Amino acid sequence: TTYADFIASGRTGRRNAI
Amino acid sequence: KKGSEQESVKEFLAKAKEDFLKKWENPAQNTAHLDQFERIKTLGTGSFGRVMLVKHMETGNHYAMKILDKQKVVKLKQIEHTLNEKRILQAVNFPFLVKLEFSFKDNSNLYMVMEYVPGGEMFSHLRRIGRFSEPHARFYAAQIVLTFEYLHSLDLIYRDLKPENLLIDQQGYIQVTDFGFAKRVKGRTWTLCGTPEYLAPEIILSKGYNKAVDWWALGVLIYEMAAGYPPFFADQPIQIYEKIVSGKVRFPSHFSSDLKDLLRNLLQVDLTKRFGNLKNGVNDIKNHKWFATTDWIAIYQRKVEAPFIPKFKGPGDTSNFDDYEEEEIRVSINEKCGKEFSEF
Ligand SMILES: c1nc(N2CCC3(CCCNC3)CC2)c2nc[nH]c2n1
Repeated sequence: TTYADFIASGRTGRRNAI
Repeated sequence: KKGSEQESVKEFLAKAKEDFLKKWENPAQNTAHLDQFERIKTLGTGSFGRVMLVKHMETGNHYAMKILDKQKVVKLKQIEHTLNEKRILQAVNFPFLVKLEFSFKDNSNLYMVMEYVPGGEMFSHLRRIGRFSEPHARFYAAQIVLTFEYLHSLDLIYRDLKPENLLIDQQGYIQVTDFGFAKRVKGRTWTLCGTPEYLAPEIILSKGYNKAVDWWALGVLIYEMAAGYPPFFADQPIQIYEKIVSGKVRFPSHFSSDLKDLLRNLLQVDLTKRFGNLKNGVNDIKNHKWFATTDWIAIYQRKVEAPFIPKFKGPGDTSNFDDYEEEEIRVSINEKCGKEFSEF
């Protein structure tokens, strides 16, 4: 599922600005 | 289309602009000193430095104090952005914008003392719960819509909308806390700034852009609140940018017809078609079907019962925030970067 792909990604934590 | 309601909004905004300009042209400066506050605990960090819960001894009030190291701001080429942040925050006044109470500087650092918002970041609640129901996301979204209507009327562009930069107050309402990329600009601007997931295509493509980038970012926020994940995600920023520019978006099957329609108009690559950027401005958003149940005045007046009230143990409680590594403040005996931050 898209949710499972999101949860397994390295971008579920706080995201830094560019 | 045009009504008495829109006329009352116009009148309110004209007076809000009069108030803003007085403060914008004559900024408050050096209104406290570091020794007037007891430093308790770190609430959050950034490349900017850290934000700590503090107690003002004279009143016993708790505040959130942002500490920026002047040398780090210079190395990161964020001098102008830091001067913008404080000049703007001291001049604004809206129910969903955190108040700046005091600001000052010493040999080493810059300091911004703001009201403490005890409910924690929307990011924390969103990730823990998974996603917000459509009425829950709508309640927060309505506050951002009003906040952007106010900010944009002052020629301000926000540029850092995300759950990590939205805090929940004791009444369950939103407090926008992060003005690091806010800028007062009448034409177009070009700075590559913001967060990968939230960037409008025109920012990625190095075009001159305007306040329409904030309306695209609202589309990203609404999607993330309602889905539990962003519309464009990947392990690396380059893969996120490829998805943003592609012109393709996919919605969860549980999204209502009205929600998808609103998001297709906000997450619109074509600027002649993006909601918030048309002849009708913010009214294309406020009058959209997804917002039919929203009473804009009741939201502004904070008369609407919030869908979620954060847990409050008492004053000074930080249970709604993650724990961070603490480091003692060191004030140099020599003034650093004095000329660069003279107006702070
Ligand atoms: C509580 N915490 C704050 N923090 C600063 C912003 C932050 C940290 C930096 C990224 N955005 C969220 C969370 C903590 C506040 N900033 C102003 N008032 C606040 N109340």
